[PDB]
Amino acid sequence: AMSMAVESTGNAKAEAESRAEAARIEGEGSVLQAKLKAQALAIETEAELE
Amino acid sequence: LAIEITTNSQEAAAKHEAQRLEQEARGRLERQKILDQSEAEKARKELLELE
Repeated sequence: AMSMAVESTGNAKAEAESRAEAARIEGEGSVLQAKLKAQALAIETEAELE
Repeated sequence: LAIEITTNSQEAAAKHEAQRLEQEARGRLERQKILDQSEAEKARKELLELE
């Protein structure tokens, strides 16, 4: 029974942590994607302002 | 006929002894089966946690 416990832990644990630690990547993607679009859109808008 | 009936009695006793030995050896063999399965799945632990 504590065997089947360890397989269940490993399976659900592995799947969930894979999803969350990938969401870490989409998160840092959001971080520096916001940072880049900040100045990018900034220069389009300040070029269309004049 | 009364000699043959006691031949039947002694062979019936022998069959009873044979089935007794069969069942006791069989029960001890399920005993060692349970021990072997429990031990194999004791190491199936480490196998499956690190799997």
